[PDB]
Amino acid sequence: GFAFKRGISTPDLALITRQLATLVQSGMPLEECLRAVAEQSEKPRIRTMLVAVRAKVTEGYTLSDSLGDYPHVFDELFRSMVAAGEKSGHLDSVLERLADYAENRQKMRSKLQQASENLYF
Ligand SMILES: [Ca+2]
Repeated sequence: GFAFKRGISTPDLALITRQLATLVQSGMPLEECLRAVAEQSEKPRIRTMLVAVRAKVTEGYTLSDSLGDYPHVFDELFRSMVAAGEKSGHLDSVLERLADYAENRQKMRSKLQQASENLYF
């Protein structure tokens, strides 16, 4: 019947996107980068997802295709950016952009959430 899953927190996405961008830009293979981000995670759910994303990458699927198994986590814009890097041979640069993006999203969202709580109480 019906299913419903939620995404991850804005700081959680900011962390894994920064970590992945750091690793890929350093020249490490994508599969190894995904393993490092998973094994460095404090969050079981994020660990499990990245193992699953990695598993598809090792079966030959693109990163963008693989992230599409978690559309509740990585929205269409995020996955399009990934696809454009992969298509063009600029996966490193796009991940850097997405990491800056995810960090700016976390800051603005957290500021707004905090402002709501401060004022309400
Ligand atoms: Ca940057």
